[PDB]
Amino acid sequence: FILFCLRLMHIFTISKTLGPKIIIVKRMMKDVFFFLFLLAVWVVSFGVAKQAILIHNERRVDWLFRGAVYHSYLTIFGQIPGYIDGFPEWLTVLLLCLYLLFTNILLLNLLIAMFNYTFQ
Amino acid sequence: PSCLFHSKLQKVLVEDPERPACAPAAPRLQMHHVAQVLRELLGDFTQPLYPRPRHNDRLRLLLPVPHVKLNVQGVSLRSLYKRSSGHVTFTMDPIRDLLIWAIVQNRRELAGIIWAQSQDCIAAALACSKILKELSKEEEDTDSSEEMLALAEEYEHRAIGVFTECYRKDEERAQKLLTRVSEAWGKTTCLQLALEAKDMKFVSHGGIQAFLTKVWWGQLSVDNGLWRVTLCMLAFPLLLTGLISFREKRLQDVGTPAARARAFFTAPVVVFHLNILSYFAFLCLFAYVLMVDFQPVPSWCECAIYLWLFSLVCEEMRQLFYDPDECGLMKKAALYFSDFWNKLDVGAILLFVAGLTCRLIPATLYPGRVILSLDFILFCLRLMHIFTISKTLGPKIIIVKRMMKDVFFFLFLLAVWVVSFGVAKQAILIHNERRVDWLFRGAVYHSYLTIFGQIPGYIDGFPEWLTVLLLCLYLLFTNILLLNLLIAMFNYTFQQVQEHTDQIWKFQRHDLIEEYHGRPAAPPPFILLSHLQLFIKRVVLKTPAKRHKQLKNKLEKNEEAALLSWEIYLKENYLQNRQFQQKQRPEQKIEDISNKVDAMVDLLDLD
Amino acid sequence: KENYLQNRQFQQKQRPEQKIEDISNKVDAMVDLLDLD
Amino acid sequence: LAEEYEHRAIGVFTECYRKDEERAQKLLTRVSEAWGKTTCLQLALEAKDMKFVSHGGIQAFLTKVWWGQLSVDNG
Amino acid sequence: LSSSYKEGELITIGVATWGTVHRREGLIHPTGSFPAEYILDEDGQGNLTCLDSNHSHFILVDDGTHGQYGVEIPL
Repeated sequence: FILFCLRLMHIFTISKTLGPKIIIVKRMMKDVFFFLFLLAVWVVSFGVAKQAILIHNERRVDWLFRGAVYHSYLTIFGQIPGYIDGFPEWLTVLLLCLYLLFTNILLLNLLIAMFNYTFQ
Repeated sequence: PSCLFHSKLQKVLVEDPERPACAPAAPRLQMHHVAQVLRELLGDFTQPLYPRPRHNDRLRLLLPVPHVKLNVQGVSLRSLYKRSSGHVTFTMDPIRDLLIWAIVQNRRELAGIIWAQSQDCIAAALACSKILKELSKEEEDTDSSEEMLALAEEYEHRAIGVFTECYRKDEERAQKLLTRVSEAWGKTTCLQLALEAKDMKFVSHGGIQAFLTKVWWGQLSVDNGLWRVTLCMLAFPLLLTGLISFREKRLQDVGTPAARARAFFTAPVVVFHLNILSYFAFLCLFAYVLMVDFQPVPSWCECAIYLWLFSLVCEEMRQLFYDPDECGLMKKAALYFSDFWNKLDVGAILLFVAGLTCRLIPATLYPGRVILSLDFILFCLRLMHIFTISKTLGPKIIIVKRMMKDVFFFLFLLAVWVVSFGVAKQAILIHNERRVDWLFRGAVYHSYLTIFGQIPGYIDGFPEWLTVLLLCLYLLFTNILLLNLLIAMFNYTFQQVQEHTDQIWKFQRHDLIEEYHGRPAAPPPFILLSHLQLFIKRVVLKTPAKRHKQLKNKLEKNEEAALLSWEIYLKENYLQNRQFQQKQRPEQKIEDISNKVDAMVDLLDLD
Repeated sequence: KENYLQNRQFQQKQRPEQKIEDISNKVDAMVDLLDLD
Repeated sequence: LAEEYEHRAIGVFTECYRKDEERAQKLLTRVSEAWGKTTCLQLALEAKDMKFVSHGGIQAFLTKVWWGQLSVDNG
Repeated sequence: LSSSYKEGELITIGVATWGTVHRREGLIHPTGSFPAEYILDEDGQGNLTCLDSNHSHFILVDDGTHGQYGVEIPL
């Protein structure tokens, strides 16, 4: 359904404000994979470290993987189980600030520079 | 007399004075003194341009030292001892000898004339750039260190032009000329001689990075994709199919699949790939022994970590014996101490030592469960270090290398902004959830969680109007002033040094290639054997003369003459363009008219 | 101070625009020099 | 003309500061009996002097009086 | 020299009689003398004369005489 959506995006090389705008993401295409491989590794690097100190016990068949890895990306965009994720409270503050210091500052705003400058 | 080089040469004659060092006498300046000061001006390279040893030990000729029969700290082969040596005919670099003498005196106009008649043009220009850069750094405090640096950059551009002219025609011989040694300069092959001048512009020009991408990707190709070689990496049968492109393959030199597999593995690209895979799997192995294998005893999967730390720490000992000075053991460790990433590696080793003592002691498992978790990311910083590789990440991670101290700057800044209202959030509202080290939770830990989504609205929410007021106030300075203003000082500073950051990554690229070229293709699981291979060799051998796996391409007389004669013809061809470039410049053409009109005022007074 | 006055005085003459002054007033010395026949 | 004289003073100060900065800094803070003293650093502030105070040795002397007797190299 | 190693050179060929050469004794070689060295000297110039050091090609006509002048014009 989305492999056909890529084809449906192909035929939108039409609009005056989108054609020269989608030609930009045509420059983005291999760097799409570049940043996907980059950001997945940043996410996993602390998705492994999140469940280490705290003693998590929710495990099943192909659902221990859920509470181990799937809940790491959900804690990025809003779904943070504060009643589960939160003695090591001081370090939990320390590392949570450390990840977002390199992602929301170094990996979010520095993309704008190599987006806008390469756009120009 | 006012030059810095003369003052330096007025000190070497005194550091090695007549009585204690140059035992007969040394009040006369002679060529060994200038060779010694030039070697200090140069790096840790071979013997400099003039003869040091007993044949021409030019330090101690004022007292009646014995003639030919002496051959020790005196004259051996030369004709007579007449308070001189004789005719040391030309020392095989008569032009470079004047070039160095003109450069050290900072004679800008004179040095260019001598440089035109040079034989080894590129090496001489690169050496002049280095000596000018390092002489500018020592001392005059103004007005000539700037001028010396400007002349060094001028000679840098002068060498870049000659190299571009030579590289445009038949790049294959240009690359071979790049890595050759030069007997007339104390070899210092051009690529090696360039690095110590730090040479921002020369290393970033075209064919230099082409040769760097040629030695890397050693024998396979420069066209194959990165994503297509990794599949043949893991699937060993998949090497033998018709998917990847070798250089042996087009010449159909595949007479032994093991041989072409050796040619595949010897390339630095696959050594780097296998090392990065081993280092990526070692972290998974370490994660394995913390979730399930939390035992107070060395288990089945525990001595692997001990042998892994034994193997990786011995790489540094190998590098200590790689290319040292044969007298300085502590003076070589200084440059290791000068690299803060090496300090990070040794600190990660020290943190492992500090955590292992808690791992073996059964009464401190809980402290060992929280002191080794940070090591998993202290090693992640090192794993980030080795990703100064990608074309779109290398010059991009060099940007966060500028960010590093400002990372701490903004961390200290943003933590204080967070705490400033984390204290004020729990003040007005009457919170009653308190425990031991968990009142701290509901007091401070819930303040940072209310920033990125975890807001207990049923707990955080009479003072509802002020709760709206202050919550809007914090995000007015953070999400507007502390989020979008970073973009300005990110993007503008990105545009500021982007040219510098591009060429810095170009300059830093050779360092990765240098480390991984002179190294066997054995896995780090199998480097344990090679760590002993040179030790059992020294059971039979006694002197360090095993091999020289450096670039260091030595050339024969028949090809050296066939290449230097080619370069000289191109050097004069390059001199055509710049000489024509100067006359084609519109500003210079204003000189031509101005002095021609001045020939008219004196021509029309003859009446 | 006099050493600094050397550079700016030399800077003014080295400016390409000022050198257009030098040629322009020198050619104006040629129109009056060749009417003596 | 005020800005022209500002650049004129900046040039003289740069020429004097390039050679033997130690005496240049001492010249910067001296009083002048011929002008109702108004030492140069103090006399500069009331003109608001955007360009003169931002040139090199001025901020070097400011970083010299601050960090009074210790150094300018320590972190 | 002023062309600064320009492509092509103005070729010049010189023709002189073989009899009136100062140091032709070193020029005679029974075998093929592709290597050779001729040193000019303006001191021992009797009835003879030296050669030029700028001509690209030389032709030496001989007629058996020694001090004869004009044995090259007809050739």
